[PDB]
Amino acid sequence: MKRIGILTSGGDAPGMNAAVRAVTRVAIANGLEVFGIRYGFAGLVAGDIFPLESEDVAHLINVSGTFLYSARYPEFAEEEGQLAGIEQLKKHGIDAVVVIGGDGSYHGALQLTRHGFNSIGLPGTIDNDIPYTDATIGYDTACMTAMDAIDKIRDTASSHHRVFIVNVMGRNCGDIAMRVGVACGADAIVIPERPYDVEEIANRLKQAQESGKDHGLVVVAEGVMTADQFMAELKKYGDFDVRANVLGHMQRGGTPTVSDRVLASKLGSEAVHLLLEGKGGLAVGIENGKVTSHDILDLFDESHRGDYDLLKLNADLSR
Amino acid sequence: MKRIGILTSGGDAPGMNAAVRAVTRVAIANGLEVFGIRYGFAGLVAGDIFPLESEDVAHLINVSGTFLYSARYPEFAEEEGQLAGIEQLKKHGIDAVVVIGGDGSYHGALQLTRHGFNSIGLPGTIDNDIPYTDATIGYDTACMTAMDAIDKIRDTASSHHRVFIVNVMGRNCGDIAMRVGVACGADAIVIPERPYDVEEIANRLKQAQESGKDHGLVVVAEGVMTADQFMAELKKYGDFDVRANVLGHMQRGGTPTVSDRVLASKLGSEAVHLLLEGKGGLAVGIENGKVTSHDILDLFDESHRGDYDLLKLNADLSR
Amino acid sequence: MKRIGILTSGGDAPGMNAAVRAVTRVAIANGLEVFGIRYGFAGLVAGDIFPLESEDVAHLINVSGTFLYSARYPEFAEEEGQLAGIEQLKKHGIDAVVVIGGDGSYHGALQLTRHGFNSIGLPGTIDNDIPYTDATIGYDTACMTAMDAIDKIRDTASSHHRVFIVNVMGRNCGDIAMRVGVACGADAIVIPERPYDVEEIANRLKQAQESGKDHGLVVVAEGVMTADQFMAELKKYGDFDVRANVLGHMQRGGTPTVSDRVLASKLGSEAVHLLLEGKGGLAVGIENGKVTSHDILDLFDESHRGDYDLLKLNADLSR
Amino acid sequence: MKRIGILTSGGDAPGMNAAVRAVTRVAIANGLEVFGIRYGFAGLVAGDIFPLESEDVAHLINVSGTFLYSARYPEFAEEEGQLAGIEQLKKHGIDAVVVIGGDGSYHGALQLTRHGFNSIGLPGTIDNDIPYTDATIGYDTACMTAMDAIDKIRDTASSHHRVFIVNVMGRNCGDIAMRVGVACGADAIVIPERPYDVEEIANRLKQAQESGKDHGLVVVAEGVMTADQFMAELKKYGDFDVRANVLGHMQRGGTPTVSDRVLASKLGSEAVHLLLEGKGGLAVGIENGKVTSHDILDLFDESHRGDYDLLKLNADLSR
Repeated sequence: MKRIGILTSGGDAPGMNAAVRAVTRVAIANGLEVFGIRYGFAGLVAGDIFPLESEDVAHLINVSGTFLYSARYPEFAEEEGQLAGIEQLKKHGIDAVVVIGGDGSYHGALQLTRHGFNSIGLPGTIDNDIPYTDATIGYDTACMTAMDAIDKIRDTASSHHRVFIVNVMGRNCGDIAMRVGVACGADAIVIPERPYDVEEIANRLKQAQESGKDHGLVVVAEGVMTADQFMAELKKYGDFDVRANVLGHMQRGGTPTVSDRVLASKLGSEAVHLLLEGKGGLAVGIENGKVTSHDILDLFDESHRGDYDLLKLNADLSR
Repeated sequence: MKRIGILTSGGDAPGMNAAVRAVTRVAIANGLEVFGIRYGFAGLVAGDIFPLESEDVAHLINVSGTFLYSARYPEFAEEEGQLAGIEQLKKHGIDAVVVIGGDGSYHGALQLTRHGFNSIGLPGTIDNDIPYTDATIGYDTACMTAMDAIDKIRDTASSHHRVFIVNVMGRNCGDIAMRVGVACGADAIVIPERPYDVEEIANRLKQAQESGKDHGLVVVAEGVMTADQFMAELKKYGDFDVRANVLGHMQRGGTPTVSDRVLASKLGSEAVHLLLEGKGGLAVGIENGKVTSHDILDLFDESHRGDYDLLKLNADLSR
Repeated sequence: MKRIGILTSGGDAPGMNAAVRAVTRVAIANGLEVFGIRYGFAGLVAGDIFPLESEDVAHLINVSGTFLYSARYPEFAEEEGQLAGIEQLKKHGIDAVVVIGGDGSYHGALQLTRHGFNSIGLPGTIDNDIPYTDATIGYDTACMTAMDAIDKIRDTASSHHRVFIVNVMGRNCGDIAMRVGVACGADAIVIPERPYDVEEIANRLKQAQESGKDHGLVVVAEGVMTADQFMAELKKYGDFDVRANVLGHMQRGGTPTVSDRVLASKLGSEAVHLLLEGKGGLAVGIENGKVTSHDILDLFDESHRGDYDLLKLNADLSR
Repeated sequence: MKRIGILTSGGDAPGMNAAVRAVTRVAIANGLEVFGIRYGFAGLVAGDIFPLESEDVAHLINVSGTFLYSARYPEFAEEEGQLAGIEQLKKHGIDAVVVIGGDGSYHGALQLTRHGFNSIGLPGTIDNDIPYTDATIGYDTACMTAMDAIDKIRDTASSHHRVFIVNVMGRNCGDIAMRVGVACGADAIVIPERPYDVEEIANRLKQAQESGKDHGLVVVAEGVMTADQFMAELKKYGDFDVRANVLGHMQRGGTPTVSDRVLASKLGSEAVHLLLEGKGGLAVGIENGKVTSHDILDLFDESHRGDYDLLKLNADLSR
């Protein structure tokens, strides 16, 4: 193995750039040549591939987004795109690929591996929705973005004795909602993985109101329903002074946190090392607070488990 | 004059607390006793009035919201509420009132003044929509809140070559939209005070796309239409890769900026000084970069003028 | 057990308030009465003890510092202070105490336990210098504070092709320095736990300069030497364009991060639960990414192990 | 006039990039060709001059520092460097120059103008120390950087009933200190332009202590003395629980605020317009809240006047 490729795929996340940096620099420290692949698997098929020198990854560690760009490509799942991407890989002498993205992009890493181009999946997504990892790159930053936004909501809610219903991101995963909900002392948190009871939430808010609390907050994972939809259901059970906000795509951006930058650096390094020892078809992540890797095949049979105990904890904390 | 009251009215804004602090401390430095009035004119009528000692305004300068609370009161405009509030004022020996709020609350300051309780209006609102002032307390902070959020939107937009349509607050005023739009290099800014042309905006975005720009941004004042509504109109004129976000009530909260804290302190001090020299029925603000005051009556005949030249400037800057 | 006390001891840290909140609310949810103890063990001896109602811990989760205050007390280690504190405990009917602080305060938790007042140590310190825990409350926030500050240093360094030597906090622990160093792409990191070589660092900086890098950064744990002292040594080995900054006590403050707020909430809850099951003399923390507890006695025989592999990682990343 | 040059000179400041952007885009909108000049007057003499296309100023508005770099050049004041820079200007067909920097760099703009290359000075410095302007680009951001840092200091000070002495930047100007001091409720502010009295400050702190205040803060402009030096003098007049911090070069960096980005955009545009109407030897800035320009010669006879009334205001606010 002499040359490696890097691509970012799926929805961008803060810290992707730190991962590209880490892969590039650890690879160059081990005698490898590095190539950037733009627009994910889309540019792979198009042949948007270029040499990445060590100097080319300067001033990136603190930068959000992906400087390589990301773009969706359905035909890469099919043999048409596979072969076209592979021909492009061969054209540039690339032997192996690091794929930075969500578990969706891991499919492409596996297909590449099966065609003789060993590949590693690296978790870059805000959602933390990948099996066998407790963290994905971008997740901590999204949580901070949402927390800071909801802190501001709590300021205005408190001045006015208002209840807010707030959508956070997550896709079909409730991890952002639970973590941000606890961090922002939400009265209730509503997620796809665990049952919720609108009437019970209404009762919580009523009791809090009676106890003199000057604000209310329900954090609703976007995967359940919109804030507007939840607010409408809530209003059936009581007369509340309530507003609904949807935080939106700000959760995908911003300079990556200390945790995201370090996580991206650890995982990028691990990916290169796995490749150096002749491994492929692996996804790297965090288990039991340490860096681990698994066959991508094994992830496709499993589901992400979030920290659902946070709901029980917040049940005590919300008064 | 021996005793003064303070109330916050209308939608809260970052820096209201710094204003209460400034009024309280400058009044106490001049031998006056100070009383807090909770829930704006609502608590005035209810008699929610208490002594504010100098120690009671510690640890407030950096705190968002209003610790006195704000709450709407229609009946205070009428003679029913006026007399009830006045009786409450007399009950606590209060001679004068500082009213911190939007130009809507200035009505109450004037009515109070007409009844022998000299009052000063102090501009506390994020919207910057008050005649004869170039700044209101909360405006700079809202602009920062919106800028930081839209910076994050620009990060994710750029990774994906996406156009974003983004609503910012302002009520019926375009000041936030223009200032934030320029600060975030929006392709176009859409405000209530000046005509806009969806087809022309579409042409801007098309040209930018052709020139290789990797993101688009239209900042739409909430006073024009929703981001969803603008996006729908835009899609008529071209096929864009576009999303729509509404920033929401986060713009009302957050720790006040250096400018908001200093502005609140200057204006609070000015209010007390005006009262000391036996003035009433005045609103304080900023003109030609300095602190000024005007008869509240004069504001009711005028309209806020924003810096519309920013649209012409941004016309050159957006490529 | 019917009544519990809470105190914060040692240097304050962001998230202490979230811990008091979590202890108070989880205790009240389990039928316990809660009492605040001000000024750590100092106020314990003075008898500065008061009832903490559930409403009294509202609007605290996002607040830095400790609202109970912290203050040093040498005589509490001695039997004089112990007995005096115990008499005060008995005076208020308190059966058990949660001690939020550094491993130094754990001594007091143990002494209390030995006198029939079961106590739990909870790690509140920015330094992450406690045995058997991978995280202390305040650590993530300090890391963010330092990262954000050093990002700004990197901006100005880059405009001017300057090298910066920067002290971060940590006491005698290098954890902040390593984590922040990696997050800010330092050319070198200098810590008390592992050898460093000024000449080698000078060589790194020289090579980087030759390669066209427009900034330099050495992160020096305060536990090694001052930035001024390091800069002086560095200047012996080369002629550098260099400045030295000491970040200072800002690292101790600021609103706690999402991780610190959740960590404080988990650990506060765990402390209450341990007490409910009749345990005492335990310190709670994080091992293998999960909440654990250990006999305080066992910590006194051990040393904190930091993630020193970060130095090897950063060796590759720094070019 | 067909071609214009842009350079940044002196200490960098957040918003310089927004100014380069604004100059470049407004110039291109008016049919001019634009050239970047690197390393200030140093690269001008070296001939580090290149074409700046409109696309080349994308993704700069939010970026700190100067992407063109800044670097000191003594010989440009002399006729040796002047002629060499001029020959370089002629080599690239450049007719006029926008100089972004401190009033020190304005000397170079004037010399250029005298040699037939009309030039405009644009205020880029954090210090706000330029005659005939109430604001310089970078000033608001530095104030925010210092405010946010000192807020954190106030958190830790309050937990411990500590007094902090804190140096902020400013060079020989007290503007940052006064503005930040008021914004952070300093007990006292110490600046070069107005007398201070250490004994009186000590008395303030003593009285505050007696009144139950849980923190102290003295903001000392770096132009007076170091925080260490002030603390030493203070300790003569009383026994205080005191620490000293120097904020340092973080004040020079960070993403520019909404005000700095808009200010840079207005002033950059104004510079281009002045050049278009055949003007030269002018410095642009803010007076009476509006954009103005003056002969550079006139600035050399005047001194910056800061808002010293803030000291009298803070005298009332500090209790």
